[PDB]
Amino acid sequence: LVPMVVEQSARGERAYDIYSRLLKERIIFLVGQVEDYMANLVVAQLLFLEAENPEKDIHLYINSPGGSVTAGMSIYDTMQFIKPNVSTTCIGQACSMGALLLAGGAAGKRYCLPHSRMMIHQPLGGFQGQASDIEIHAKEILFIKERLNQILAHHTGQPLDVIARDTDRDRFMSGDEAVKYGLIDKVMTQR
Amino acid sequence: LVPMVVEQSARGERAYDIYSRLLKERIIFLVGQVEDYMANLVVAQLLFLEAENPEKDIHLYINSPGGSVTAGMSIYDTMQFIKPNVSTTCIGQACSMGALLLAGGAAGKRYCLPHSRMMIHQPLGGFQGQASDIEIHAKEILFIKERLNQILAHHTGQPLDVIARDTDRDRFMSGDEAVKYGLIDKVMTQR
Amino acid sequence: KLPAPKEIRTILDQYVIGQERAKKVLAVAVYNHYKRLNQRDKKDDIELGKSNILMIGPTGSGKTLLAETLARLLNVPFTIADATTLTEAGYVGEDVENIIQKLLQKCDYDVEKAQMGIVYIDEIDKISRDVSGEGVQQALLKLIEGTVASVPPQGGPQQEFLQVDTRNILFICGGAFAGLERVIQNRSARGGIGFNAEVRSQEMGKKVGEAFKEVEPEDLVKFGLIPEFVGRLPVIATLDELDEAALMQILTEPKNALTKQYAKLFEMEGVDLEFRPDALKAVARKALERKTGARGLRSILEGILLDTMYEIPSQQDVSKVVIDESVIDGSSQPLMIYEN
Amino acid sequence: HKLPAPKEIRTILDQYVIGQERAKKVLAVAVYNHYKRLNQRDKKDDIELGKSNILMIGPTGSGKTLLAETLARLLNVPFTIADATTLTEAGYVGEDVENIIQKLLQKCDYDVEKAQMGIVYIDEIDKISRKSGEGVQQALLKLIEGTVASVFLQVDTRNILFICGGAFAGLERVIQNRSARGGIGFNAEVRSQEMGKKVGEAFKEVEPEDLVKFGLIPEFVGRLPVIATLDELDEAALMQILTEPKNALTKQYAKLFEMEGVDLEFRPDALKAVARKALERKTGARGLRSILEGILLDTMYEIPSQQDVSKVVIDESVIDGSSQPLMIYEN
Ligand SMILES: Nc1ncnc2c1ncn2[C@@H]1O[C@H](COP(=O)(O)OP(=O)(O)OP(=O)(O)O)[C@@H](O)[C@H]1O
Ligand SMILES: Nc1ncnc2c1ncn2[C@@H]1O[C@H](COP(=O)(O)OP(=O)(O)O)[C@@H](O)[C@H]1O
Ligand SMILES: [Mg+2]
Ligand SMILES: [Mg+2]
Repeated sequence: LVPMVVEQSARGERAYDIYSRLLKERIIFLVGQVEDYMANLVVAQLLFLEAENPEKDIHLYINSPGGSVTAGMSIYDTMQFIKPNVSTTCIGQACSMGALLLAGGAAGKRYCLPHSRMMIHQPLGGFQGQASDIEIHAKEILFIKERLNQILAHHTGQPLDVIARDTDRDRFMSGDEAVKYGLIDKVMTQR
Repeated sequence: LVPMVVEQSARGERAYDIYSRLLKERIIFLVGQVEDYMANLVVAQLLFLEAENPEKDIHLYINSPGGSVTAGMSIYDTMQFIKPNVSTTCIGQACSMGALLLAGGAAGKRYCLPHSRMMIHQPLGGFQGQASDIEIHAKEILFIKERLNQILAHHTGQPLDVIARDTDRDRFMSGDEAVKYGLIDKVMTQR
Repeated sequence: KLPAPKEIRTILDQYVIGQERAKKVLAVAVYNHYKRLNQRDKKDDIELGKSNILMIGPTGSGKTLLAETLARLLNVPFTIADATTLTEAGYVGEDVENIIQKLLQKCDYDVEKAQMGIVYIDEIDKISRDVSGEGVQQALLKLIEGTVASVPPQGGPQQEFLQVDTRNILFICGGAFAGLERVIQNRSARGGIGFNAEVRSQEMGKKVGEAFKEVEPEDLVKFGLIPEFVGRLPVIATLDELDEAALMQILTEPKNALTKQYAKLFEMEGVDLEFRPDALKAVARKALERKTGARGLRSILEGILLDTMYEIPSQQDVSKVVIDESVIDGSSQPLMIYEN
Repeated sequence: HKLPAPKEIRTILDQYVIGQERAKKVLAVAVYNHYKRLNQRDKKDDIELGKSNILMIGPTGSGKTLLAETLARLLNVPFTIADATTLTEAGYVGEDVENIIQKLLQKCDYDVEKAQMGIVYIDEIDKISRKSGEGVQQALLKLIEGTVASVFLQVDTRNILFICGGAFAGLERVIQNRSARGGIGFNAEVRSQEMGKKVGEAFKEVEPEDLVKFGLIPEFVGRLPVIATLDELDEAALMQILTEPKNALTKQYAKLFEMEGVDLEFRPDALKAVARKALERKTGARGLRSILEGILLDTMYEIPSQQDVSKVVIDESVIDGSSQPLMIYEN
């Protein structure tokens, strides 16, 4: 069950859930598989925080094993479009979309806990139909694979030939390895 | 869970869900498969906002893989009937029915994010029965197909023959491609 | 002395532009009110009760102007006390007594003048529905119908307090009841939403054209006002919204028209102030969007005149300053005949 | 009455005040009209025009008094600067409201000729805000109406121009409420976290309504058809003011060192940094005093300790707070 929290503001006492209280501090949580419904909540949260303070930074915690590519793109495109710098902090796992959203944070604001694990693999897809339909969908999944590799290269600075080579198979990277790779900037250890 | 939000208005403080708070700004969200239950909410929301300010524009975000043709028609017919301009900003994906709503927005107010995929496909129908019923149910799915082609030609401006040719098979169009096609007016990247 | 209602109407019409409905109401209202103070003979006819008026109009409609202008026709003490300041006894805030106190300060502490005074309590709508609500209304109820004054002495014991009965004074009440249009819309054709609905024309100064014409006591009670309070005020005047057609007829027609006043100042230096028909209309539209109406004309005009009002004196031989529609907006500058 | 043209008024006043020329433009024509118009109305057609009272609203150390003084520096007619706190009930609890007219009797020289054109000015009118309080406002408003009242010497109250100016505390917050906020969208204009934080919300655009909301008597609030808007300060104007007065801060600093026989050498470069410190403390022109007073404390405790300290050179490092005064002590 979600616990309740009391802010105890000067005007008076208010009761907010644990998640809503943190949202007041420009914090957004990404938990579970990425899908259209949960992804829409993140988009709404990002826009709302923008209006409250378009200058203050935002912190997006990412703990997900991946999910829908389209849902993830709606978040990534929203993070870059808005004015505030959306920080990113890995809290243990990012398989396919978690690393794209972890590496799509403002420069100097991508963190990772000491024992977090980050992976990167090519987008998986499933479709059935006629040969003509298969050829059409095959080109679409090949186009997406290229656009995703371009995003990582831009934020990480590595050449596209290396990204494509590393995304052919599942590649696990620790906190220290990710810094050299360019996925993140700093590894938070202690306060 | 849906996080709560406080407006902190002069009259006082009220708690609004993340979706309700944006609704006050004349914003409606269309997520998931299109169906009678979800589509009816959009109808009520569009009509409700008309009374508050029949002059201020409305922003309808579309991220849906399609659904019921009848449910979608109630939304399109409602958007055109009301006086306010209904802007469209496609985030994520916009399949056959989703693309129709994206194209039904006011002129010059249709948008889409960079990594947005807009697909167009024929209407999907299924029916079982005697030959007489099949012949009767075949004219309806064929007549509906003509209405949807005319709608796209009207907003996009392309000739009807091109719409029928393109709708025969799945055609994925990016932001830039959709602008030339007339489906949208501008591709937004950064504020 | 007791001028015919028609004469009052014509005099008030000089400034007010299009308040005929309220004009007549306000005219007859005061006319009979002062006839009571006049008809003081002892013939079993002193029982006559006063009838207070309840002016309802959108902000800037002209409510205050009517009250102020009419005050001059009476040539007696008049005052305007806001309703927000007043709060029920037992908590910090202005006391109902204070209304009489300030009212008497204008009267010079003359009992005869006090009884023959008029009040214009504003923002009555604010006090609707434990504190600042029914409490204030309950206190005010007695005051408006009948009460003795307790105004402390000015300058200079506790017995020094003066008294006067609040049973003659006409307590007019003006208020911009926001939302009353929806209450009156519920009377007939309640539909706000839907295809076959009465959806509001717009969110500009067109909305309340004649929406208060059908105002009844029941709606005011539903609004929040106490039933007794609504009963106290039998007359309910109604004012228009002063839309663009009104604002065009108010910038030159009134005797105190801004154009006239501005022209007078310009005429001294020798510049013949001129305005274009479309130019004046342009200002009206700018004021409506700004939501400042009457009060926006002066400011808007000062932003279009002051600029050249600082130059014109230093310039000589100036004969005319043509104000074009373009000049009103931020595209052109006031055309001026630098030489003859 | 001096009564010059708006051009002359602004130009002659600019000589002593820098940065307040925007408001000047308005006030220039404003006072120009009042004197000319009233004095020689010649029974103008449909006379409606009321006394052209001008409001003055600016924060502390904005040069309200300076603009009031410069305005009264060349004005031959009296100005009778007065206060709003000093006023109390009419000789019941303390000072009476006739004291404003009493200050006029001193400046007018008991001359009715001067009294009628007396420019009654008040400062810090924002300290009588309703919450004595509202009573003083009403007793004050009575004279604003132009009601002839003796103090004893009969005084002409008609045609008295009011340029009263108060440092209203919490004025921007009230006009900030009137300002609308941005939306929450992908194609919407969020303009700022807050709206009255980039420009002075109060002194850019004001309407009588905003003043009534503040908690002032509506009659007095709608008694002045004209208004003004004072700009707190300017970065460029802060370097000029540093040495513009006859006894400017920097000048006085050097003069104080000169009493002992030391020269206060100062660098142009340092000046720029100094302006920023004042702009950050946001205490007005007077605020700058504290910055240098502290900075000089070390120099005010080093020059005395070491005798024969010919001069002292201040560099940008000293204002940064790292460098120590470069003592030029020699022979
Ligand atoms: N516009 C200005 N130009 C030059 N100096 C100024 C200006 N405004 C303030 N000052 C400086 O402020 C000092 C005097 O402050 P003063 O007592 O006039 O504050 P004030 O503006 O009257 O305060 P308030 O606005 O509350 O009345 C002088 O040393 C003067 O140099
Ligand atoms: N028809 C009109 N002619 C001239 N002035 C008007 C007119 N209507 C409104 N005003 C001006 O608008 C101001 C506001 O008063 P009013 O409209 O009565 O109510 P409120 O003060 O609540 O806006 C008045 O000072 C008046 O000068
Ligand atoms: Mg008014
Ligand atoms: Mg001073």
